[PDB]
Amino acid sequence: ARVKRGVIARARHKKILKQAKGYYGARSRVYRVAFQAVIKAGQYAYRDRRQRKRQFRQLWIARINAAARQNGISYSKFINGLKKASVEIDRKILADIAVFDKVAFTALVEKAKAALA
Amino acid sequence: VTGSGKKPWRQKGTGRARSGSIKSPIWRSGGVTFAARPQDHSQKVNKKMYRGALKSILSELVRQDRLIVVEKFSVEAPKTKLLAQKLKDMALEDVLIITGELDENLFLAARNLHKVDVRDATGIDPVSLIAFDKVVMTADAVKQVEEMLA
Amino acid sequence: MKTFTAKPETVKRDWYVVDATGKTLGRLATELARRLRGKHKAEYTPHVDTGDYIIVLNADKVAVTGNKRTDKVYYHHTGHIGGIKQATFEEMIARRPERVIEIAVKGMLPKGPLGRAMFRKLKVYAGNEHNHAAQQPQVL
Amino acid sequence: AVQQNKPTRSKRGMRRSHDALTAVTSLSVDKTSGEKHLRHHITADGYYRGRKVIAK
Amino acid sequence: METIAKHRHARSSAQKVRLVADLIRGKKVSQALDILTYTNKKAAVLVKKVLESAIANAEHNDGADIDDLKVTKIFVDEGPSMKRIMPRAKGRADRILKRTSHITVVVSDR
Amino acid sequence: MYAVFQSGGKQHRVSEGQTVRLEKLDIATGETVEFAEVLMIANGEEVKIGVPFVDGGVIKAEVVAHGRGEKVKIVKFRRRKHYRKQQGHRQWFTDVKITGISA
RNA sequence: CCCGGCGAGGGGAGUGAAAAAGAACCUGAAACCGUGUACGUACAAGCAGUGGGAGCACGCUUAGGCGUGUGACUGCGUACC
RNA sequence: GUAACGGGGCUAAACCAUGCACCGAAGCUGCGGCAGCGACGCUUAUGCGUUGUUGGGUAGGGGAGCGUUCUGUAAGCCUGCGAAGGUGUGCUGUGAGGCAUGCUGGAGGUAUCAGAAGUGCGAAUGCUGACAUAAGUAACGAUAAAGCGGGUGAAAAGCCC
Ligand SMILES: [Mg+2]
Ligand SMILES: [Mg+2]
Ligand SMILES: [Mg+2]
Ligand SMILES: [Mg+2]
Ligand SMILES: [Mg+2]
Ligand SMILES: [Mg+2]
Ligand SMILES: [Mg+2]
Ligand SMILES: [Mg+2]
Ligand SMILES: [Mg+2]
Ligand SMILES: [Mg+2]
Ligand SMILES: [Mg+2]
Ligand SMILES: [Mg+2]
Ligand SMILES: [Mg+2]
Ligand SMILES: [Mg+2]
Ligand SMILES: [Mg+2]
Ligand SMILES: [Mg+2]
Ligand SMILES: [Mg+2]
Repeated sequence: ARVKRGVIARARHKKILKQAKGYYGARSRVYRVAFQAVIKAGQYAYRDRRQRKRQFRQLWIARINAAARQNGISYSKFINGLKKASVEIDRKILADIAVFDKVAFTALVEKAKAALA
Repeated sequence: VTGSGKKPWRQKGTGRARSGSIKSPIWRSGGVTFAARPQDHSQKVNKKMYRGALKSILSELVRQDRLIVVEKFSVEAPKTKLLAQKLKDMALEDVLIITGELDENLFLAARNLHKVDVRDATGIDPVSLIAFDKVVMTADAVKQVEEMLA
Repeated sequence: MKTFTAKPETVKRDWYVVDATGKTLGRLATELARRLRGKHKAEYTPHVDTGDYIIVLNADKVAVTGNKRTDKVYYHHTGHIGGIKQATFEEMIARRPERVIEIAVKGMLPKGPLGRAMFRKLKVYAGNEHNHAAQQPQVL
Repeated sequence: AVQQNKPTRSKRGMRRSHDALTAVTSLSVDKTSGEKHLRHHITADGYYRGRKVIAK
Repeated sequence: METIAKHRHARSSAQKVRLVADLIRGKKVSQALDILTYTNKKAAVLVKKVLESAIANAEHNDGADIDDLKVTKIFVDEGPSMKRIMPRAKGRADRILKRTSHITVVVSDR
Repeated sequence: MYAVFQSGGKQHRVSEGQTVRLEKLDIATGETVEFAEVLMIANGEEVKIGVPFVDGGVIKAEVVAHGRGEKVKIVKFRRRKHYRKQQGHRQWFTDVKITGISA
């Protein structure tokens, strides 16, 4: 018959209030933050993460295009050549070869430029 | 509660407000929602469902409780000090255990923090039979057919 | 690992010199906006800080295509009520290629901070290689 | 003179900028090798060199 | 305590006293006055009192006579505030919190 | 020498570098059984023969090391409309380490 | 005992297992208010975060490319009821 | 105040026809994992590995659980070689939460399974208390103003002469 929620009460608040970043103002001191801001964090988080899979892809091809074209054939023609092959088709991402193994990449543009019928 | 008066706070106006009586389950002052009454609690079990499955102890506490001896007749008028002598006959002492001799004699001498309980008579419920380690059935012959009541 | 070349803090800076006196006028802006970011560049990933380093010349040798030599509106309104709006057709402004025409790239850049880092930081001028108050060193 | 949201935190801390106090800077003069207060001379006998207030 | 003096209440509000406090720190000590004696504000007279009392604890609390020291610490904290009613236009506006402070002056080596 | 491969993503950019990946199947535990990858090898792509494709000569795979196949990562991730909140969820993987001898 | 107005208040010394129990006195949270240090920050626009992310302060390890804090710049992007 | 392409800017960066290529969503695929159901392999209470499939969700219906105060099991077990409570940290769970432990703390707490609830707050111009904001801003109550020399005092524009 003793609610005295004060116990769990203090715990619940302290839980969410534990937003290190402190964000700004009431977003830490005041409990108002939680479902107001801490909730937003969870929201902005749910989409941005799995969404980013493309943000980098948009980047990969963005640089992959800026690299492969510098020496004939643009991104549009590139993958098209790479497209033709029995097994030859190592996807992008590592395709950033243009930054480390330049020679390899430029040696990979031939695998497409000369590949294009 | 000590609610001595009807709403005296002017409803409309006075900025923030809105209230009535003061027993008001919201007013820290006092007044508790739907209180709580003495009630009865006491639920009743059928007569048959009562005797059902009780002294199952025998089979279960086989190697423990299911012993039958005597109510210790030679026990002095009112003495518990030497109850131990009689306790060692089974080596079962503070191991709780209840007796069921069915004779409110001087054997009700068992008085302690919580160990041996007499209650040697028809009046007995499983709660006790289970609250102890070795319910010394004893009594002798007392146990019969459907009415082996101890 | 985490494939993504870090932010070299705009470590690369290749100097160049266009001609301005070309035959594409407005079409050129793109090759400039693209350059001032990550066009002929492969590594130095865009989005993050970066850039290049090119430079315009006379520029006074443009005429667009259609009768755009008479339009281009142009009105650099100034928050000052009292009825602003400064309409000045292209040819009317081509008189002094300043924050306009050659500055047609500003509207083509990411805009705001960082993108604004490139902006006019490419120089313009209007006389070709006669008087280069800009850097004389390495160029192409 | 209403006042919607009030940015207590941070704000005002800026107005306080023009509220900091300032330090003085004066001499002690010949006789008093310390006090002299501000562009005065001394208070002990209240004088700049002779009979002023109650000196010698 | 490394020769302190502190306070309690004082009755001049923090913000008030917190202002003059900033005026002194770092060197201080030998500045028991001048940088304090030549700034007339109630808070000033309060910090000086405890300032001297503090620098005084240089002969009783610990050693190191009055001459060196530093006063590496000075800060005022919000002290309990007294409440009072204020008769106004029928009594709508009336809170009045006297407010108080301290000083907690400190002096040590450099 | 560089190399490459897929499996739950073409995570094989780095040469050897011992980087996390997917998980075995029946149960992780360390040790190993010497599971050579496949000729998805970027031809090793390292030497005078950095071949355009993995399709350069037959049989060429790296041996998995199985450094550590455990751990998690924890990430709240919770949605909420205006009338509710599925706020309460968690789904993770362990990701095996592997060092990979050499191409 | 000492500063002080034979103030207030406090600093020692002593009581005590403790005074980080001093009478406002058990434990003493939250709001709210300060001093200190690390980093960001005075040409930049908006629910202030989320994703990416350099640098800097310390911690790393017989490098091994990581830990904590802070976060320039940048894609998104109008609180809760 | 451009404001009747989103802006730039476009003579084709417009349109019409034709064809290929590329970008592009939480859609589909790949990889791993969670749960329900049918099956598959089995083993064969049971259950687990494979597989097909289902898993947006207001009102609302159904099903599982966490936690708190009190009762039994409890003079049992944990504790002054430091309990409850406060704070940090690490590990753990799908989540409610759980545990271990640093510091504080100065005395109590309770695995377990079961029982009963004053059983869980962010809002009701909610009730009580504490503390902000505006802000060191307005104001200091009749516009019959006061100046000076002494005294006292730590200090006097205001007190005494
Ligand atoms: Mg592009
Ligand atoms: Mg009435
Ligand atoms: Mg109101
Ligand atoms: Mg009551
Ligand atoms: Mg009956
Ligand atoms: Mg944009
Ligand atoms: Mg206390
Ligand atoms: Mg700056
Ligand atoms: Mg991130
Ligand atoms: Mg495609
Ligand atoms: Mg996608
Ligand atoms: Mg559902
Ligand atoms: Mg309790
Ligand atoms: Mg609600
Ligand atoms: Mg104002
Ligand atoms: Mg004013
Ligand atoms: Mg008056």
